[PDB]
Amino acid sequence: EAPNQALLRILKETEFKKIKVLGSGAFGTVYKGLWIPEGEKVKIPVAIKELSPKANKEILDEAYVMASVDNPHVCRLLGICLTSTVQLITQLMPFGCLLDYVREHKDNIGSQYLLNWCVQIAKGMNYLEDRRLVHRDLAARNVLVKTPQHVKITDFGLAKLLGAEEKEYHAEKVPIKWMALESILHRIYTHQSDVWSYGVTVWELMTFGSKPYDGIPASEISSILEKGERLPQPPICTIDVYMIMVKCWMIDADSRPKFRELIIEFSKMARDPQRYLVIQGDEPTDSNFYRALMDEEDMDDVVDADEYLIPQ
Ligand SMILES: *CCC(=O)Nc1cc(Nc2ncc(C(=O)OC(C)C)c(-c3cn(C)c4ccccc34)n2)c(OC)cc1N(C)CCN(C)C
Repeated sequence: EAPNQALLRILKETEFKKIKVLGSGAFGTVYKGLWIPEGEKVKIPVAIKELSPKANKEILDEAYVMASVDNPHVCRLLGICLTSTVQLITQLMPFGCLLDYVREHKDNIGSQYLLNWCVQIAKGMNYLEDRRLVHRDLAARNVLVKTPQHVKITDFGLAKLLGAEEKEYHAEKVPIKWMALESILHRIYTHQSDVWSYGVTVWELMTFGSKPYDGIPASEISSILEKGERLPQPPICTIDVYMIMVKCWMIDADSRPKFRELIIEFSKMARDPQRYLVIQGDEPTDSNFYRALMDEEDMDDVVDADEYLIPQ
């Protein structure tokens, strides 16, 4: 489409420090860290990722994808550090992923927060659809929590930018339980295939972190969805909400709702949240807070990445 004039920033290894490991899985290792631009008098909480020539190619692909997106509900890239293994510096989300958050605070999450998260996730995905970007890994684990009122979409290791005349992406290890049926059978990925993963993501939030298709091997899932079986209706979900999930899981990809329409539907429900989610008993940004998770004492000059918009 248009020329991608995004600026790729290079960060010095001495400007930032690692603090603790947040996760060490197949992707690599994600660190909690602090970035201090030299001479800026600013401390920025960051997340650092590192995955050989093949490792440097994949993370530079992720840096290329993240540098092309800038949206309040999409994690922003801060830059890369050119070590032997090039590292990915992103904005740190202090409260973690939404999957662990709904499990830890299951008895304290109201209907207003669940519906608000659905609106924000759809806003981020609709922006990615505007950017011709297919995420291919939309899940509750990849929706991180900046604040309980603000979430962002993350993990672009599988994200693929589309050509202007490219309607679908043809793939050649994936999360089977979140993929659309056409993605499992024909390796076809589309913005409508992300709507399917969006439906599973909402199902994770409404079940407060239940594993979809729990106890079922991923090999048998292709035959389950093909027979017409879907995820069950969560107990707190009214039919208004569960109908939206079923629409995201329809066989016809074009029949599924668009992220633009999902923003509207969940926004209407957010006006009257107790009418669409039935939860019993439906009724923190400080300098001290950052001192704990960053394990630092002097946090007067802390600035979140959303408030740091600095050309180098
Ligand atoms: C769902 C598990 C999880 O997210 N764990 C987690 C995450 C975070 N916050 C955070 N912030 C930024 C990033 C990130 O974008 O990393 C870039 C790619 C460098 C991440 C993150 C992204 N991926 C792919 C991860 C994998 C494993 C771990 C983190 C990431 N995450 C925090 O903030 C403190 C904590 C946290 N866990 C450890 C919290 C444990 N809960 C049980 C409370």
